[PDB]
Amino acid sequence: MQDAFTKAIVAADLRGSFLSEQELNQLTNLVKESNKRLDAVNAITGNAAEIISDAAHKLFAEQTDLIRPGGNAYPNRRMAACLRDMEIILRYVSYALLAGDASVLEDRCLNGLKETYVALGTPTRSVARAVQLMKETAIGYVNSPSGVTRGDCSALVNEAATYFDKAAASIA
Amino acid sequence: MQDAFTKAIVAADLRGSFLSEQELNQLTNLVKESNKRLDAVNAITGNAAEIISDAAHKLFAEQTDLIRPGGNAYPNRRMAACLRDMEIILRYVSYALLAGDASVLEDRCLNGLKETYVALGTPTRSVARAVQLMKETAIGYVNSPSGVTRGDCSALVNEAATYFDKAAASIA
Amino acid sequence: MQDAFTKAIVAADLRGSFLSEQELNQLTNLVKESNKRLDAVNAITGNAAEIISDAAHKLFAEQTDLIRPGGNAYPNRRMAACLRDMEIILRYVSYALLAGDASVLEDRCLNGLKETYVALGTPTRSVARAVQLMKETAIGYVNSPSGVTRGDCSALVNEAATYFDKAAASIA
Amino acid sequence: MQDAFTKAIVAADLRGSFLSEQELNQLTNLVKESNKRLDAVNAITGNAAEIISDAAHKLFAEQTDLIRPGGNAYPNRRMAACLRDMEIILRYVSYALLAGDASVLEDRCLNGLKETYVALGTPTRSVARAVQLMKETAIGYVNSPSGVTRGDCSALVNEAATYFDKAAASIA
Amino acid sequence: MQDAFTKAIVAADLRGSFLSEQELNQLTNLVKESNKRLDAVNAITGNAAEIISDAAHKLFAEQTDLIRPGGNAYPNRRMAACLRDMEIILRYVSYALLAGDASVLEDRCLNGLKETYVALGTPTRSVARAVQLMKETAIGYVNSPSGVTRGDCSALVNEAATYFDKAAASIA
Amino acid sequence: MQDAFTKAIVAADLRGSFLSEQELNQLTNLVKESNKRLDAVNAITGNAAEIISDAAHKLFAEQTDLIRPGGNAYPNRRMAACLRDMEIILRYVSYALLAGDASVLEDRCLNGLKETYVALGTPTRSVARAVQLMKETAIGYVNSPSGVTRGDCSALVNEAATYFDKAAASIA
Amino acid sequence: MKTVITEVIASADSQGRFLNNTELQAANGRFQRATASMEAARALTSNADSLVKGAVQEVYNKFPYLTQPGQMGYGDTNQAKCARDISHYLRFITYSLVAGGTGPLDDYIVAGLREVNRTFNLSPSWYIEALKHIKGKVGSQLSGQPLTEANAYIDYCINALS
Amino acid sequence: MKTVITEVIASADSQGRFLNNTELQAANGRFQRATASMEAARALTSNADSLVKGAVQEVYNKFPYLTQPGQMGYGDTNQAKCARDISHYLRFITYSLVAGGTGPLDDYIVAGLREVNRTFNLSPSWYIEALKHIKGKVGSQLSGQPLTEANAYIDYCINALS
Amino acid sequence: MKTVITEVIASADSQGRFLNNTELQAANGRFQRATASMEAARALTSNADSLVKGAVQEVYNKFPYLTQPGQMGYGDTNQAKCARDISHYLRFITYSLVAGGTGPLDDYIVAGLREVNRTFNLSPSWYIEALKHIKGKVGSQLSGQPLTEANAYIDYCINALS
Amino acid sequence: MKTVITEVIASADSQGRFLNNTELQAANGRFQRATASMEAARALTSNADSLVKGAVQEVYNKFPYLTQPGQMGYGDTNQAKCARDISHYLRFITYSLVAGGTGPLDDYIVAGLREVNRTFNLSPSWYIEALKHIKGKVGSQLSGQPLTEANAYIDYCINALS
Amino acid sequence: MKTVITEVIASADSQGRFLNNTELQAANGRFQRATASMEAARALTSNADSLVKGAVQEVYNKFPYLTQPGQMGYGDTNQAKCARDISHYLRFITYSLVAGGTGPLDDYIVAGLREVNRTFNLSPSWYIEALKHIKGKVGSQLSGQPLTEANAYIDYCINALS
Amino acid sequence: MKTVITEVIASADSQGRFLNNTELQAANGRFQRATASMEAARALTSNADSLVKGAVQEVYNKFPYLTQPGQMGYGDTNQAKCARDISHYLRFITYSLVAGGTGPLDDYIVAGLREVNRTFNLSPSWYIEALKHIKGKVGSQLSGQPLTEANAYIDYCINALS
Ligand SMILES: *[C@@H](C)[C@H]1/C(=C/c2[nH]c(/C=C3N=C(/C=C4\NC(=O)C(CC)=C4C)C(C)=C\3CCC(=O)O)c(CCC(=O)O)c2C)NC(=O)[C@@H]1C
Repeated sequence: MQDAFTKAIVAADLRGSFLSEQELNQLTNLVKESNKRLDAVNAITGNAAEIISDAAHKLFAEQTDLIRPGGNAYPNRRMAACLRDMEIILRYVSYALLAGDASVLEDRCLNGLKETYVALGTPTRSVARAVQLMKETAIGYVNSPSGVTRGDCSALVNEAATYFDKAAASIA
Repeated sequence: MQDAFTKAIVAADLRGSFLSEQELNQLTNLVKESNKRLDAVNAITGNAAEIISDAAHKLFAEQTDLIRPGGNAYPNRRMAACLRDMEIILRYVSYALLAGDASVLEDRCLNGLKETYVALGTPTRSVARAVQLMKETAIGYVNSPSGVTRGDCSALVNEAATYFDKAAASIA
Repeated sequence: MQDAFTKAIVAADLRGSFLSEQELNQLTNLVKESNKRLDAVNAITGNAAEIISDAAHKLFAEQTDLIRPGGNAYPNRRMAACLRDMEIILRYVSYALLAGDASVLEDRCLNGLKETYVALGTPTRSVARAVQLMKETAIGYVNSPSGVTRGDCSALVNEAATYFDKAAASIA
Repeated sequence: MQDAFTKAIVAADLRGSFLSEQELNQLTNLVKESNKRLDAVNAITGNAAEIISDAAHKLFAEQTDLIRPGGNAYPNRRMAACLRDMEIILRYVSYALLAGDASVLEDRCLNGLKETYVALGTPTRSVARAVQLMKETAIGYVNSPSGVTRGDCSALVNEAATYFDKAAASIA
Repeated sequence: MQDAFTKAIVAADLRGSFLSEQELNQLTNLVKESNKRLDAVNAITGNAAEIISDAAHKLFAEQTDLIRPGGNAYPNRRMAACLRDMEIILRYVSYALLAGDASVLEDRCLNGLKETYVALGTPTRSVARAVQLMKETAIGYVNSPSGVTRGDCSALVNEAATYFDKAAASIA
Repeated sequence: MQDAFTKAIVAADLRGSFLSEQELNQLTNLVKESNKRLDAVNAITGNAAEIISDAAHKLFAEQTDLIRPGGNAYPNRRMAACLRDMEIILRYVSYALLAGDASVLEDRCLNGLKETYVALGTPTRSVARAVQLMKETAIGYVNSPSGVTRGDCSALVNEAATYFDKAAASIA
Repeated sequence: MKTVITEVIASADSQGRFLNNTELQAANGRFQRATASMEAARALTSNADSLVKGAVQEVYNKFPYLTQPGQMGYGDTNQAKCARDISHYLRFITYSLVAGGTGPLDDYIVAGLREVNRTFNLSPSWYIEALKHIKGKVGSQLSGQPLTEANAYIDYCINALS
Repeated sequence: MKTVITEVIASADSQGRFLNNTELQAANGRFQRATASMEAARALTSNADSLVKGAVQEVYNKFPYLTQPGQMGYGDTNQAKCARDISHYLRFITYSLVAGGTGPLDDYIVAGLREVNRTFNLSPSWYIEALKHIKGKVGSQLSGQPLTEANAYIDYCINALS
Repeated sequence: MKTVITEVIASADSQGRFLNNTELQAANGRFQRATASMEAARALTSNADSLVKGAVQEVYNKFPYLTQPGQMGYGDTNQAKCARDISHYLRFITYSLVAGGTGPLDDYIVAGLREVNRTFNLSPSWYIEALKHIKGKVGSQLSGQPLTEANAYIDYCINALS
Repeated sequence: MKTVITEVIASADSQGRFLNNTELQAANGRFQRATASMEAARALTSNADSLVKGAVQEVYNKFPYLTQPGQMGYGDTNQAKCARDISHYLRFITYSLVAGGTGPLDDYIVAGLREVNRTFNLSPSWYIEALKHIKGKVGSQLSGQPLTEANAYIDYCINALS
Repeated sequence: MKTVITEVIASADSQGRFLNNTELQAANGRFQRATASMEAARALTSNADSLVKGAVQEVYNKFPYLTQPGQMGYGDTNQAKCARDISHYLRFITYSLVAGGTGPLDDYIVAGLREVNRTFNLSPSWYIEALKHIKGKVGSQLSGQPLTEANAYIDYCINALS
Repeated sequence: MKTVITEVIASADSQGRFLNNTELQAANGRFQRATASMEAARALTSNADSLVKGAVQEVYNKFPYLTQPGQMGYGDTNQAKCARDISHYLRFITYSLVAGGTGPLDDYIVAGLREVNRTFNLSPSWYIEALKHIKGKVGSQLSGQPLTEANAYIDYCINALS
């Protein structure tokens, strides 16, 4: 598994170099912004059940076929598997957000997942939609916490979105 | 694993329906005929060793190439593997006959078996012939039991044949 | 696993025959030459570390790309994996030389190995070169023992070369 | 594992004998009473959660020290382990009731259990009390099913009690 | 595992010494007598089934209690376990005889065996008697070989006896 | 595993209480002194190989019987096992020093260790002496860092000594 | 899916074994019970609409706060999903009856039950009450072994929810 | 020991599970079959002496060389062990009948059978013939489902010896 | 019990390894956070009585039917157990704050939670509501990083109950 | 296939190890024994026809009932398979001799032996008797270590059949 | 690659768990230490040429025989590989400083270290001495917590070589 | 301890098997080699004092810096331990010769070799040079297969140190 710092080191080593001032400057900024990053990761962890639940309720209000006989979120066993998947993906997204790097999400979650769903007959576009709904609710929590110092987290919100959007694009 | 009743339930669920009259009546006939079905399964179990032995004798008389050096039922190790396969297939066919459904035979025996034989260099049509030879002897026992009430078992005999014939066609 | 005697038996059995005069006479000459064969195996075993190390030094002096960042024998972990591979191949070659048959080398070492290297991004021709280099140093030791009775080992040297060349051609 | 029939066979074999009339008559009477036995087992299975939950409520009302800090049914983890044990004992008692023999309860549950509890510091008499409280609720259900043919089940009730009482005496 | 040579080395090392001329002379004796030792081991291996069966027939003729209901060589399962034990002991005794040392017999067979038999209710003196009968029949084969060069094997026969007698005394 | 904070919580819970002023004060003090604690743990980690080696050299200069044939640190295999043990004990001591609690040392290292040594014939008082020599060298490094802020670490040194002294007393 | 027949086959298969008289006697018990079971299934199927309707209404009598605005028994959607869910349970009870085992209920309702109910805030207590009500009604529609069969599968569900 | 009842309990236990309607229907099949089984056991028990005598003599009719000097059917002891063995088989057949499964035969005859027979040079041949003879005789003693029961366990033995 | 310190030790120990700078920096994070955490624990400890009392009342406010006869908020014993349980949650939140990890909550509340609540018919919704109400009140007692600490452990519980 | 050489290679390989003096001394034992072994093989090969013919006829001398109508030594096909089988045994004995181990016999005769013989009703006693007759005859054709080698492999078979 | 952040993620992931306050406090320790670590990396990077130069020459001062003909410090190539190797160590120390863990050193130097050095006849003593000289020099370039950071990773290497 | 004999027994034992002709031929190779091996052991035993002295002195000739103050060949204790260690190697070579395998060397020198040498700062190069010198000297005392035996075990050590 890599993080943002480790990613830079791997690239500097392929050049046979000590890290450049440019690379060090990017890592210095990440350290500077790291408290906001910890709040952002905290927003997802502290509201994980709610994020999955808000997203699930919206998905099945939109795609009522999934909760009918013949649908892939029916019967209870399929619904449970579905909710478990939403939890897994949200977990790996939040790990990537602490790390500042998508490699844990790609290596331990997304790699080969579309193929697994296609073999199972799970509609991959509906899984992607679930991820998109979780992104929206998760980003709402990152933006609307209890008693955090007010400031600009737009960059971290944009970054969190990329991890969700990478999951969705990899699955769909 | 499915049986005849379980197969019908799965189909009725995909329609979102309670079982139909028509489905219930096929299942009612199976219950009505179930004592004959138990005798038929009992005919195979009670004569299993002789079914394998008679079939094996006949196969090696018809294909003497298999029991010469270079043949796939030579040496003793390959003959033992061959006889073991005959027992395995007969065992799964008889399970299918109690269940009234071929799924146990298909799932736990036939799935991927031709490919296994091809990779080994086992002549798949000779395995199929063995299965047919076992069918003939097995059906003979179903039709020739000891002090069973006389009646018509032609439908059960046809069904038994289908299980053996599926095995043979799947392997050949 | 096969050896030279076992290989002959397998072939005579496929003919349904006792071993022929011709087969027996080449086995008789292997027995006659067996002390030299033992000295030749002993030359490799007694000088194994040295054989690996001289070949490794020469490889990395010819191909300095491999020991630079970005090269497949960098960092320490890759160099250690490389040296381990040289030891493995030399071990299986020497087993084949005791056996008088390449089957142990093919079955337990070479089978699927090129594919493994291609998946890893290991340069297969550099591995082949390493094997070539080990052959040269290993043959030097077979030809230069201490206090062994003098005689002609050209046939055994040619045979050792075939096992090394086998490995190199299988990998490259 | 033994059942009532198997227990008689083992004893007759130690005598070198076919089963006696006396042994056969007690087995005949078990067969005669077997529908009532099936109803009695069904009474426990159909009400298992409530038998445990009724017994548990009463235990912790009689022994409030268990649910205080320092007590063996505190914290949640110990309460969960306690409830699981009640479940396990009830499950093996009901197996023994279908079998007509306590050997499954003794072999797979009671054997070495007091020693386990003593090592853990679990108050064995409180476990025994939990078993007695489950006996009472369980026997209540055996005596008051919905729409069963009315008759005398006093012998089966006494037999069920022996299995519960055997568990309690083994543990206390 | 130790052999006779290894046993001497261990003892010389505890003294911090090269092997003495006494110890070396003792090992030279064993090398000199080794062809006889190989014939002796070969006598047991080549007649193993018959040593076990002759011993078994005699044991159960003498101790007819063991083959009655209630006896420890009844039913078939216990007789099979009994015969298997005779084979295991004879196998370890013959290992010891190749080794010239009882340590393999002691370490991999005899260690804790009496305690195992006592826990099982197997009559340890009857096992010891089985070992005595196997000794007698085994020694008969060592003394009555087909076409072996005639000479004196009394020392090796006495040694073989000690390994059998070691087993019997350890078990009884 | 427990640490100093966790130990207090366990005790407060057995009273059914929130932590007291007194307990909170101890824990506040540990927080205050934690940078010194980190330096003290860092002194052992950064000099671990030297601590083991300085102690080992002294032990074998004092007890030359251990490095003679018949001694428990002879041959190379026993010496290696001995050195490994020293490293294991030093590793668990340092873990206890970060934790501020001896439970990790007691649970994962010391529990049952004297008994192990007695079974092996390892002289337990010589192991204890090794631990005492490691304590002396380890404490020397805690007191002899490079460029650390000057101050009083006598309390931490005394605590580190207790962990080493627990190990020694448990083993001897 | 678990039935007597799949269960005895699994048993013989786990031991590499032909079915013998042990398993065939067991299978006969399944077949002999089918008549009573099918009579139960028929009665529950034909009275399904009124059994569901009365069950849903009994949930609202037992937990009246549910039908107030903002609560989970409020509105045509919440109430339509209730009738659907109760019909699910009844349908899987009839399937189990006909199948000679709990397999249909195990595979389609019991597996995942708590995780699903926890996520969607569905109280098991609602369903237990609906099932107790159905049990009361079935008690007047069946008697003898058909009743014993129906009750077994209704109780099975109540237990799975407890 | 394998019976329908121990088998269904083993099934429920392997899944950490209370017995349900699946296993109770199975058990009913055991109990319903008991009458036929016990009628078979009674007929085999009461004619045991003549069934054994005739079976032993049929072995010698089929394999006449056995009763010659030096052969394994020669002498009082060889012949007494034959009658004893054939009596064991019949005894364990009656036990299996009464027990509702093959367990008694499995545990007391089948487990170790080939290992034992190989060591003592006992031909399965002889026992197969003894059992076929017994089967012939039982065919005039029993009919209907008692016969079907007896035949199942006799054929079980013949198969175990093949 | 899980704290940053037991975690990093477990980590090193799983690899047979001395603690290095990787684990020591982590441990420094625990120690640096302790001041904020202990300030949060202090405030929750000193307001415990009124936090518990108001939380219990808010449960009855939100689910009024509970305080009717026959219901699980009715009577001195039911209500005493409520106040006890909510005190437990608050106590284990203070322990986790002081401990530098979730371990006290994990080991004493979260392990076994659903099983226990299912058997005794305790709705997680009651506890979620109690905890939300405590969270509202704590928001006026604390600010900054002490608040962030308190909130984290309160939210942890709410999630474990969801 | 098991020979001294494959065995010592398997040994070194199981330990991830180069062959050392331990294994090379072993290998020398194989090579030193080859001359005696090949002399045995040569004598068994050249007398093969008469060794097989006499062995088959000794089976019929020992078990005369076999050559009666209906029996397994009756007819050209039964008798041709006998000669073929006995030729197999002798062929695999010569192979083992030349190979420096039991591997040819293990792999081609011993693996599967009892399963096969049980299914085709082949008595091990026939083959034991054939092999004892061959042993008697070989005893006049060889002496010394060639005899010891031949006897070892003949006895190996007799044991495998017991 | 091991850093505080990959470590705490691995920890949560091994338990199937969201990151909680336990891991986040740890991660804060990493982030709070970065400033001191990056100041250390900065000083080692800018003095790298003279640190490597002096370290190589100290190896030759401590082991003078190395620069004699036929020895491993003799000739342009041996000496260039020395400077390169020492530069690697310093490079990976700066990486580990910046990375918040030993991972770069573990993955690129420590894994395979002894096997590589054994094969190419590289004495750990040379490298230990080079690192001790670098440590001496760094002691005048840094102070306080930057120094403590630098020393930790230098000592880590010395220990990995011991 | 590994010898040809323990290794063939281990082989048979791993397969639950009696020793057969495969293993007995191997064992014969051990016994046939004993004469040469014992001749080697005796020459190395009787020359042990001068072989050790010359070997120690050659280490000092090859690495002269060792005998300077502060170095690991300086002083009577350092030099006494050298002579002791080299005598250990020679003693275990003679044991291996007599034992018919590498077992004595494997168990007493090779297991733990690198870990011990690393901790006490013992260069394998010193011991390799000592063993090469002994090999030169043995070459004038022994010839033929005794020489081949001695050289095998001396080379075995040199390799274990590489
Ligand atoms: C007592 C055991 C019987 C007996 C033995 C005896 N044997 C020999 C001689 C030899 N035996 C062998 C046998 C082997 N060599 C091997 O490599 C193997 C494994 C494949 C075996 C089994 C050999 C080669 C000899 C030497 C040559 C020969 O054929 O004689 C003797 C003679 C004395 C000696 O030690 O060499 C004796 C006495 N003698 C008896 O009478 C006992 C019944």
